[PDB]
Amino acid sequence: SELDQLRQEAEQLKNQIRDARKACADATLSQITNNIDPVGRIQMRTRRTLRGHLAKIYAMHWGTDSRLLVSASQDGKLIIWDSYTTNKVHAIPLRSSWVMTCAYAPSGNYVACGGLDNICSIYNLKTREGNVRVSRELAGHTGYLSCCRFLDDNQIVTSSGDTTCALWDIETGQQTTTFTGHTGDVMSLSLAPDTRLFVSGACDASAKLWDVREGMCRQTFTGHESDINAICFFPNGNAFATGSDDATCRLFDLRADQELMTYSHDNIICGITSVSFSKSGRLLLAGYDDFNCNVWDALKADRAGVLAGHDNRVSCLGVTDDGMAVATGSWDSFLKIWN
Amino acid sequence: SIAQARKLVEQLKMEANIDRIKVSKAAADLMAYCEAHAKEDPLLTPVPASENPFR
Amino acid sequence: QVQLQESGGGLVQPGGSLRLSCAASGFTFSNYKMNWVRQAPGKGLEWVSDISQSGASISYTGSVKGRFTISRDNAKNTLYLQMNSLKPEDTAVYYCARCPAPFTRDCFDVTSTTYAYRGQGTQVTVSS
Amino acid sequence: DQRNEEKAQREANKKIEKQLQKDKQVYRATHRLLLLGAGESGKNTIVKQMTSGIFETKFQVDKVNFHMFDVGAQRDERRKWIQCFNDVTAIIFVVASNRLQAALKLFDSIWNNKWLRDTSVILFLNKQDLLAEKVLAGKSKIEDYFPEFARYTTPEDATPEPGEDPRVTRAKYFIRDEFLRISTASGDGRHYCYPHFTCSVDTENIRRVFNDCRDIIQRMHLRQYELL
Amino acid sequence: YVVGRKKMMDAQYKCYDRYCNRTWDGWLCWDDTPAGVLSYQFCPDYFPDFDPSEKVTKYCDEKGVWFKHPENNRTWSNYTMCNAFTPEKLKNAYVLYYLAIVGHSLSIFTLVISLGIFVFFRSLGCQRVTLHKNMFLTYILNSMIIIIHLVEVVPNGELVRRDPVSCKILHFFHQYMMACNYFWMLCEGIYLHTLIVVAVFTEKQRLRWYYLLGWGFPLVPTTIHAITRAVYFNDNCWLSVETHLLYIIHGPVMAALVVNFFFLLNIVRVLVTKMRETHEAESHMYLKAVKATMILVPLLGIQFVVFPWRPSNKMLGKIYDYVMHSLIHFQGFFVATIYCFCNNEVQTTVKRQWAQFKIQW
Amino acid sequence: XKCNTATCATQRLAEFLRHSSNNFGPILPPTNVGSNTP
Repeated sequence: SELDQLRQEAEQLKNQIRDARKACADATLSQITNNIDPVGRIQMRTRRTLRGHLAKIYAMHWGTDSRLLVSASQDGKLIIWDSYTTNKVHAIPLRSSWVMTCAYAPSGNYVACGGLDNICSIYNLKTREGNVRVSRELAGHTGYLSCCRFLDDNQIVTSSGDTTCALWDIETGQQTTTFTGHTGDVMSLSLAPDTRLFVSGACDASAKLWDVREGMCRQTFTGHESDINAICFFPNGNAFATGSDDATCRLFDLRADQELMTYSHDNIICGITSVSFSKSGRLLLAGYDDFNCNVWDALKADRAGVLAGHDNRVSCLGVTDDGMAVATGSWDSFLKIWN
Repeated sequence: SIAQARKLVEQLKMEANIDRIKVSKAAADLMAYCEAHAKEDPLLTPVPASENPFR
Repeated sequence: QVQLQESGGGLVQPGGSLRLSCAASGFTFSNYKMNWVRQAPGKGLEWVSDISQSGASISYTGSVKGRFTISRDNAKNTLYLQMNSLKPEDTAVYYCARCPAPFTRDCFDVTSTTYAYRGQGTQVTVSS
Repeated sequence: DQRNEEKAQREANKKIEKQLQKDKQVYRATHRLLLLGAGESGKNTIVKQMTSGIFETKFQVDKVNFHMFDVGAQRDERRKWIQCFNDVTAIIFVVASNRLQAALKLFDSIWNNKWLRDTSVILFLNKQDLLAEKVLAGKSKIEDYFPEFARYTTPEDATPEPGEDPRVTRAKYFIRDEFLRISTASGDGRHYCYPHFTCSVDTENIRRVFNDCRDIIQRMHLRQYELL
Repeated sequence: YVVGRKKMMDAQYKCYDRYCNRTWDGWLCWDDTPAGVLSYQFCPDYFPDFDPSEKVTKYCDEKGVWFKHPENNRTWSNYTMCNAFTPEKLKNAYVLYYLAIVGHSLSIFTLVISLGIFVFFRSLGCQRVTLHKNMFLTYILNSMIIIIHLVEVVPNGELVRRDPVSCKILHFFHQYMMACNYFWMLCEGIYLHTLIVVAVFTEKQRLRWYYLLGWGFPLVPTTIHAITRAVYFNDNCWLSVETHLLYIIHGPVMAALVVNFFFLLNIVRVLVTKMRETHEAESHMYLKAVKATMILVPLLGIQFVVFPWRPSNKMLGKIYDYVMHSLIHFQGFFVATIYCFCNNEVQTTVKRQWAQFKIQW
Repeated sequence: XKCNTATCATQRLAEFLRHSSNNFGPILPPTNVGSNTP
């Protein structure tokens, strides 16, 4: 069996990698943050309740100016809100009514969407004529789209259900580099602050850090018991947090290349749907299937508060660029802004 | 599925020769960043009224 | 990183009793449903049996109810499949599968062609 | 400048509200259906009679709008994209008549899924012609795969369709109770299953899904008032 | 007293204007009567004690002359019936009035709590919740008006002596609210029948005709009745119930309640057929059908149709009176409890709000 | 005519109370129905 001998030597390197990771873990983060004073109880009330969507909200993305946001639901409707005054700006009908993602360009000119059509539809908001229409339909993915994020007006990174991620070119419509290596559906991704790198969490209970330019996976992070539903980079850009179905939120380190902390409770048994950090990274906000959002101290693993205002499970959570507010959209077609 | 087992060998070798820093400084950097931006963070320290636009 | 390497199997005479022990690591075993799946030569994946988290609810495929018995031990996180009264028809490679989510009754994609939480099967041969 | 900017914003919001309300009437009028099969189970015939990962099909029956969505080219793993179909009226399950055993496992995993607890499953036992000729020819057998069939007896309430073999009548109903065994074992009443012995050539499958959809709505309305 | 004097003087004048020869006792006068029979007519209302509903008896002897009491050898009629049954009826009526006040007060309390729950919570809102809110508001208004009437207008002799326009308009509003309640019951029954029986599919309802029938339509019987009451049978504060013109308002109400009864029967038949389509236990099926009918009776006002009239037996008549005044006056409380307190989703949302509040504090 | 209907139950009771009770005062001796009166 010439195939078997390859596995025997391959697992030795995996064993060697395991030994290296444990050697670098001289001391855990719990002892290094034992003397830090706790943040204490925090009160956060829903300042605004954005309503108007018909079907369940599946994703949302804050604007780069901390004012507008785009929310996509399962009725084929894209709504752009104004969080300050709660007035809709646009209502874009969708070709396919089974989208699971949306995005806001850093220039505020484009909005993308994708879902159970393997096609990432991109709309332009600053058209010369006046009405919002699809500018370019990016096709080439095999599985359903799960999360698409913008780099600039000419580049976009999309993660599909065919265990691959892509880096598209807007004008040409052809993907430049295709990222391979995942064994299961890719559910979420988050760009680094410098945009050089990005990680993606798939259904293999593993997160893989990719390189945007050369299209090669540098490091692989594992340790989760079940699949990963959402992921988010640390504000510093040298860490990220993953939300999984097995009801654990984990914090990883790029430089350490291993686990740092786990956020879990015996009471909590449902999976995590969305994870995001705060402005300073001290506060971690995680969504759950029990209709509640739990606020986790990212340095002490102790819950600081609970954001419970939704009648159904949350499927999207996002914190503004300046950290002034957090918007959590749930399956009850309601978006709430907490402050 | 046959080639995925053959191509995993060179994928795993490349991820094994990288350099890793000690966790002690890795966690210290995380603590330092959190304290440096603690004042700016409005969610951490509640901003007073007449400042946030959601009042 | 979950990985399930199971022992047992190999060439055996018809009717020769064998046991298939599944070793589990990387995840807690007390709250995950377990399954057994075979791959007939020249055919797709087939489902054999499953056991609940508590080990009470046991279900089998049509052709193995009177031949196979299964057990699960949580103390040593090992899953066992017992073979009795084998025939040349059922020869295949047996994979020890795992249920994608905990604290749930449904189980999806166990017999799927590409499954992340599935071990490397051991080929068993029953012939004379 | 606060007064000038707000004036245009209100008109846009009011105009969008009018357009959104109009589309809300249409969305609530149509009934969404999910056509799902066991893989090469003959479901292609149902969609035809009436690039892209989901095919959209709309047909008009008795002044009622229906919307059947068939998922094509998506990966076999349905554990992630099946949570979207938790607001559809029903799932039109098509089961080929091994392939039979794998059909039951997917149906069991759909019935017990937390999201698709409420959603009802319309079940079609298509490809009955091959099943009818399988027993008559004797080349292929099912009691070897399903040992309960030898001891199984024809149900008393079964209606004999004239011109059919009484032996194959037992085989057809045996699959129905095998699918109904899981449906009634873990059925809390929030959802139901409607087995149907359909063919690959009859055009009456449209009428069957029309009556079954009305049955679901009648039960849903009754339990909204706590009558049932 | 003087009013009673005028009534019998009026009656004597009418008799004066109008085998035993007919004899006017002094209070009533009979018609031609043959020998050997007992005559009956309604008891007059000259005195406050006299009960109009009772029957006065008069016997003509077989010899062709009226009876003379042996002790005084003078004509006397058996008027004992009116005063025989009066004190017991008064005690029963006092008990019934107290029960009505208590039941109405509890009904307003429970219904205002139910309205607060249905209004403050926006998640439960749907098409049937609007109809429930209209039901509860109408019930509260009718109960408050009835309590005010029974507490203030009925006891005060002067207001019915002063003949004020305000009392007349208050009683007109009372009748209007009663008609609105008994027609909103029919509206709810029609909504149930449309949702379940005839139009199953989720087609959006038009709640304009529903509001019209609930509120605007009950005005027509009230005005039509008031016009003919003023022209024909003008009375003191229109409080009199002796007239047959109250059927102008009580006819359409009865027709609506009969239609509601038919709708309930059809919905029960549909539910029974549906539960028969699935192989279910007979005892559980019968229990479910009985429970469905029991919880649908208060909503559709079926108790009015099922018990249309009263019997003549004293004990069974007391049973009927007590049952009717325990069902009618507590119907609002029963409806509010069944459709807001026993409701499933309302309980779940209340517990969720309580848990969220406890987590917050 | 009377009402003699379930929907008219409350009005009949209130009218009977109004006509019988002497402004909810103390009970008065019953009107004589003996041989003395007609």
